[PDB]
Amino acid sequence: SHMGAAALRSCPMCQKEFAPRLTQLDVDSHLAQCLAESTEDVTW
Ligand SMILES: [Zn+2]
Repeated sequence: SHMGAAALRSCPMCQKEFAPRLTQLDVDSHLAQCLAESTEDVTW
């Protein structure tokens, strides 16, 4: 599947950039907390 298993180097959910020191596990770590928050309506 195309839109199934992929790997990103940043967080397009909150427009965040992952540092170079971070590992594959780190990226997924935040990717889970980001989607877990479901807060994509930041109006500040
Ligand atoms: Zn995020």
